[PDB]
Amino acid sequence: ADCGLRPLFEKKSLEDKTERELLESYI
Amino acid sequence: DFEEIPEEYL
Amino acid sequence: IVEGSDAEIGMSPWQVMLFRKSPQELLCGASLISDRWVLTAAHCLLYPPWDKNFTENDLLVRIGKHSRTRYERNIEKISMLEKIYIHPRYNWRENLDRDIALMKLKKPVAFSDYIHPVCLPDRETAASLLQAGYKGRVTGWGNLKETGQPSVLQVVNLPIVERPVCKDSTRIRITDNMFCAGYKPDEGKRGDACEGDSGGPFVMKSPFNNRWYQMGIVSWGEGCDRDGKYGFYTHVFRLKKWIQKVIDQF
Ligand SMILES: N=C(N)N1CCC[C@@H](CNC(=O)C[C@H](NS(=O)(=O)c2ccc3ccccc3c2)C(=O)N(CC(=O)O)C2CC2)C1
Ligand SMILES: *[C@@H]1O[C@H](CO)[C@@H](O)[C@H](O)[C@H]1NC(C)=O
Ligand code: NA
Ligand code: NA
Repeated sequence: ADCGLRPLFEKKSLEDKTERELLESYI
Repeated sequence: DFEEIPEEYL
Repeated sequence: IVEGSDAEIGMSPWQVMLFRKSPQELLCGASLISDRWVLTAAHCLLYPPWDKNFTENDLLVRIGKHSRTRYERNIEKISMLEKIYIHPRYNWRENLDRDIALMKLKKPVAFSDYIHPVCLPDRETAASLLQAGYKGRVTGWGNLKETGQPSVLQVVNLPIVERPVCKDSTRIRITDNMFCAGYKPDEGKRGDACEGDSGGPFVMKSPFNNRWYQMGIVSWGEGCDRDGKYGFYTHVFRLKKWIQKVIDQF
């Protein structure tokens, strides 16, 4: 419901150090 | 090398 | 995790540690899917060839952790299990087919900055994200090398591998309930789960709604981070109807 939205990252609009690598792979 | 956890759980 | 890096604080707030009561040891990873349900690999609990057959009272779950060995006072929550449910057609004799178990917590855990559930995929999310070359993320406190142990939670990002390449890497019979992941020997990047990471989550972040979904469960592999070998993962979506059946009924 609130699932999969991290309080210290998505909920604050902050990205972790390597999540971009995943996103860049989703072509 | 695990630190002991509170007694109630064991 | 082999060739990973230290996780950031709160990076994987659904990560769960399966911890044996006596002797005190790390058994496996697991994941938090709601306030009272934990998902893991069946073989973490039941594996007769190694005389492994754990019951509810043998184990604790530790949630919100970062350090492997420290008791993270005021941060982690330790829960007891009410009931374990193993897939009725878990195939431990041949190939670890349907390597999935649910664990119901005795009481709901409160969410926090460090404790938050991951989403389970629906058909559409699985269809669009489970594609060769797309990367997912594995986390755990398992060994750093096949033949030591990390101080904090480790993280590695790994691409999903095409099914024929998975099939041709092993003599084990692969099923539709598994997928494999990892770099090929020519790709010049490394990384794998290892002993102690089993039962942990393989997650992906949807670019549509920005949520994290658990697509896999660390299931098996031949050694850790061997060239030409891949990690195998239980296909969570293919087993979702069983998941929903157990949660609805119990
Ligand atoms: N390298 C990765 N990713 N993995 C997963 C985490 C542990 C990592 C290291 N673990 C291992 O190397 C041991 C074994 N590999 S195997 O080749 O012996 C094998 C494989 C498949 C089998 C299938 C059916 C029956 C017997 C099987 C036996 C394995 O992956 N297992 C699951 C586990 O360890 O939790 C053991 C239960 C057999 C390997
Ligand atoms: C595992 O343990 C349970 C509970 O004691 C028992 O009923 C069951 O027969 C065991 N299964 C195997 C395969 O040993
Ligand atoms: Na083969
Ligand atoms: Na490999």
